[PDB]
Amino acid sequence: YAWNRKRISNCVADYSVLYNSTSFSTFKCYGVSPTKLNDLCFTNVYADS
Amino acid sequence: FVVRGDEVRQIAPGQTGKIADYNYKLPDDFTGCVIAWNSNNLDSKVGGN
Ligand SMILES: *[C@@H]1O[C@H](CO)[C@@H](O)[C@H](O)[C@H]1NC(C)=O
Ligand SMILES: *[C@@H]1O[C@H](CO)[C@@H](O)[C@H](O)[C@H]1NC(C)=O
Repeated sequence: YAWNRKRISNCVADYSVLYNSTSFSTFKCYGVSPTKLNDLCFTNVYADS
Repeated sequence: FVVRGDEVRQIAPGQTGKIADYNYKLPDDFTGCVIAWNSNNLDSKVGGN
């Protein structure tokens, strides 16, 4: 109900670092394919955790 | 092969993750089928297989 939201700021978004941290049961992606997530730059990103 | 449960969703044409990037990598024109079933009764030892 009171979900958080944060800026990500300057970053390299490599999910490979998270691989031996936990296995994501749900990783559905919309408008962007997961395979292309490593070939992209994002002007704005929000977490919504 | 045998995988972790939370990773069965990674056995699909377009997927990213340790299985879909370093291990198996189903093609984009697979034209087959993926059967997967829980085998915690078979591939699990009381001390961990
Ligand atoms: C991260 O890598 C280390 C080194 O092998 C491993 O022991 C650890 O279990 C890995 N993390 C997870 C969550 O498996
Ligand atoms: C997450 O935080 C805990 C506690 O600080 C730490 O033990 C663990 O290694 C951290 N995991 C990762 C992937 O950074």
